[PDB]
Amino acid sequence: AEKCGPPPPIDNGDITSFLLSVYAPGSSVEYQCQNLYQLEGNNQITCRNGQWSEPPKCLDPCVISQEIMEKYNIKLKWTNQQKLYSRTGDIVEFVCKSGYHPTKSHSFRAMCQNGKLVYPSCEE
Amino acid sequence: SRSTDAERLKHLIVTPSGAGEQNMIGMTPTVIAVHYLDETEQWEKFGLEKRQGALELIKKGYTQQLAFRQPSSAFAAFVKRAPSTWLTAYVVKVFSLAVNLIAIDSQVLCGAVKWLILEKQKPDGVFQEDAPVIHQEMIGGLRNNNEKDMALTAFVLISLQEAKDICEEQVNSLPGSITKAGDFLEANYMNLQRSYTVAIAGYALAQMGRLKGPLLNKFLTTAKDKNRWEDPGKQLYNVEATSYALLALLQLKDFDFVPPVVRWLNEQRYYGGGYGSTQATFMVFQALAQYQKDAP
Repeated sequence: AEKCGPPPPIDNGDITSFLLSVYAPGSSVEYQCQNLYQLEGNNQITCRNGQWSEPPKCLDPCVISQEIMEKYNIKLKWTNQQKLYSRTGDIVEFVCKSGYHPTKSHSFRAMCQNGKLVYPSCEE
Repeated sequence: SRSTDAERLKHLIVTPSGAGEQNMIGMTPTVIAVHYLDETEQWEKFGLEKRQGALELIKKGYTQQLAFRQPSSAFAAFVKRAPSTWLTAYVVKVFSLAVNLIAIDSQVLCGAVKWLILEKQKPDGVFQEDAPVIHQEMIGGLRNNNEKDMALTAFVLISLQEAKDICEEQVNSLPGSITKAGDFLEANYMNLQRSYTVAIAGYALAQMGRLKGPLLNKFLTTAKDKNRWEDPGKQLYNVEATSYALLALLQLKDFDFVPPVVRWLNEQRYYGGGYGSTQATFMVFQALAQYQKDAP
């Protein structure tokens, strides 16, 4: 019969309803992540005997900047834009900058996972 | 002191009507005129009985605008249209200023803020427009799409910071979003070339205490003759940019740089109103009211 306080916070996410300070037992709220972040786990949590169920996670996207590419002497293969947004699990293809050749490197076709992307590298 | 006489602003009390964009066009001058006349305490000589009337008009606008608040708490010209980032941010801006004049529902304001945060902010802090407004003349210097990321991010961030007092306790993701937008603006400020973007992003950064060092020097040395921020183009854009920059200087408390800027603004003798006058009318008089409020 115990009532719950405000639902828990999650990084890069928020509840979809007007926030309250007292929730009745059995009440539920739903979460939403920021643009390009992925919702992992049940997006709904429920109040039960003063405790909220575990809230979902906001899996990070990848911002592919021109700076890191210039550091590794790389560029986007297909499109010619200098900044890319990639959801987690998305696949990004690279090529060497003009006048550069691949070193010993991870694949130039690389997957973004939870804000982590292993970049390839070129030299010469 | 150097207050603009209320008579010259008579035409700014406007009955709002139309759809989601036109209604805001009608609401803007009345809200900002009541704001400026309250700050300058001109209602006694101008007519106290009129003020209540204006308030009704404002309320009218507010009520009508709620007919275009989509279930997502976002706004567009019509409920069948995709919601506009700019229009939602501008509704937040106007309503945050109007909270002192009429009753503004925090549910609506903070829902719009939360929609902006959760839907239209990019992973690097940029705010993006996916359905531009039809009335391209109501967005002022934003109509020039050059440096659109910085300019729109500054606009939306100013809206977020003006609603921070009402929505802080309701929107847990608001300070982090403000910080991300400020990080983007601060990282790309020095590469700016438009005086308009310099001014608006400088106001956004000064609200955060981030306009400092070389960024502050670039903001100050971008002004022409140390009294205006101008670019080749429509003069209304220059008026609006100089208003943003005057608000930035007021936030910086650089009262030694202000007098010539306010002098130039008063010499412009711009009394707002008319087609394509939304941003200029709102901003020049918000800035002048803030000047009358502060300033030694």
